Amino acid sequence: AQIGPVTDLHITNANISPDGFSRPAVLAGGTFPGPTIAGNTGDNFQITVFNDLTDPSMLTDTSIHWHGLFQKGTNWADGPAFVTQCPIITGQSFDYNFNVPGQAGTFWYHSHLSTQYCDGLRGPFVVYDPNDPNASLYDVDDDTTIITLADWYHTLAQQEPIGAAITADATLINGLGRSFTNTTASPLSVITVQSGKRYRMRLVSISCDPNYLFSIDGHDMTIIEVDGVNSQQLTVDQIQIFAAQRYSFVLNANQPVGNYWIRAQPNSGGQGFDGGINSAILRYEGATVEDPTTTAPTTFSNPLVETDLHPLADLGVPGQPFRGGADDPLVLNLAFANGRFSIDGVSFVPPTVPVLLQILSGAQNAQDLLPAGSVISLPSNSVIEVALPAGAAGGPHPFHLHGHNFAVVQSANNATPNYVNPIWRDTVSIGGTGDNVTIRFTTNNPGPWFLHCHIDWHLEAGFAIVFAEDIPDTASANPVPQAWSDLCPAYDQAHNIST
Ligand SMILES: *[C@@H]1O[C@H](CO)[C@@H](O[C@@H]2O[C@H](CO)[C@@H](O)[C@H](O)[C@H]2NC(C)=O)[C@H](O)[C@H]1NC(C)=O
Ligand SMILES: *[C@@H]1O[C@H](CO)[C@@H](O[C@@H]2O[C@H](CO)[C@@H](O)[C@H](O)[C@H]2NC(C)=O)[C@H](O)[C@H]1NC(C)=O
Ligand SMILES: [Cu+2]
Ligand SMILES: [Cu+2]
Ligand SMILES: [Cu+2]
Ligand SMILES: [Cu+2]
Ligand code: NA
Repeated sequence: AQIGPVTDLHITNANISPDGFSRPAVLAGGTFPGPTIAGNTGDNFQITVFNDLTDPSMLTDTSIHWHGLFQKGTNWADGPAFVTQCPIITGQSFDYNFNVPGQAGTFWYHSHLSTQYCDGLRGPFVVYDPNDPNASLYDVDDDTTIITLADWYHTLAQQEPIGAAITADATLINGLGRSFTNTTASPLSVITVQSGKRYRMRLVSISCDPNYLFSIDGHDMTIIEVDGVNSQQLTVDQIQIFAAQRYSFVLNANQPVGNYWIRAQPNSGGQGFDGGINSAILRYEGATVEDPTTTAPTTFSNPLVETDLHPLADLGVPGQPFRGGADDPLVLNLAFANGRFSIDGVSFVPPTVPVLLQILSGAQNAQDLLPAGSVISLPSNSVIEVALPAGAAGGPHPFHLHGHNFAVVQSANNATPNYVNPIWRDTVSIGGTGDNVTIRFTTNNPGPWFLHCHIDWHLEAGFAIVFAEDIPDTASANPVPQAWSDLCPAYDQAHNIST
């Protein structure tokens, strides 16, 4: 069952064995992935998060981010530790009370403390549209049509060296999959369809790092949503999905009744499908209960290319149709050396006082804010352009902006910008050497918004900056509840921190 929009959510430690290997984890709702949190567009969500964690090897504090939800007027509820709140301590709870006006689509939630979401605190978050403009394109859209793709590690996150190339031990599809080494024939996930029906498959990357080449043998996929943004229909036979991205696609159950492999090949870790790694099963009702015998093609003839995507609505692009054609045009210098990432020469290390609390306490320019050099102010009601030229080691880096979606004016592997009709999204691969992926948005959401690579190991190694959007209006726009004001005193007392 789905939970929400008003629900408790307990965060616990437990042993799990999603690939046959037992390890302890950090779980929401007792499962991996966590339960789907759902509601309708414009609903009030009140997710009261109970921190019941006791195992220090995965951290006993926590904080949860609602990925892709704008949090307008509720910056305090966004979740990134030391940007919008101090962590919740064990034995305490916290009500994330916010609204989702003007958004409908496929989202997710995850820990936003250190690399803790890798240890298991990740699940889907779906905002349905009762008047969806795509409703007539499918018959079925429910918890059974969500497909999660996850990397899974046998080593605990807090034992992963910072700045290292860290590699997973299994790909999990809907929570199940097989280990790359010492492979055992542990259970594979089954997605069941009825011959003749059309399904809205909601594909969610809950990855901490790899991108996946996702396909379904015998089937093609008609994209209708990208990171929450409705798209024109685009039919493909393969989707390369980067960490934290989401797609909805229509699956037409139009092939013979039978069993078909679902494939998710990561860019690192185990390559191929030997022993049923990187796999799940699409089963038609009435098929024999047995593994598929289907083949992938040698090459995919209609892969997703990001410039082929276009919004369903006439979203356009803000600003003027040339590089630098914005009120505030920025170019970030994105680098890596010696185990640490940097943006504009500064490696991100979380501050002691969350950025939002520094601003509410009266710090009002970005040079007054900590960490020094890690906060860039944005002016209000302005067109922002951010160029993100690639080249830093460990790519391709999927960059994500909190509080906003953005027009993808230039995509990976294509030097031509699009000032007319590019897709809007919230997490974008910045590509490869020489690329110049560029995003645009308008500043209508006061508060401090994190910008970072969504490979969680990279964020931990410093690949982040904070956009302090409309500092002067942050306090009036974002009134804070007493429980939020209580978080830093409680956290600092528990950890013997003076501030
Ligand atoms: C990416 O595009 C940005 C513009 O969006 C380029 O920025 C210019 O950089 C040159 C020096 O490299 C400066 O003289 C200009 O002031 C910048 N802004 C402009 C022209 O509008 C950046 O060079 C591009 N990077 C790559 C690798 O192609
Ligand atoms: C590279 O990106 C550009 C810009 O998004 C793509 O160019 C568009 O191509 C479409 C489809 O043919 C045309 O309708 C548009 O007029 C083009 N726009 C511009 C500004 O040129 C281009 O197709 C992409 N390249 C590849 C190989 O997909
Ligand atoms: Cu996220
Ligand atoms: Cu986010
Ligand atoms: Cu990265
Ligand atoms: Cu984030
Ligand atoms: Na425009």
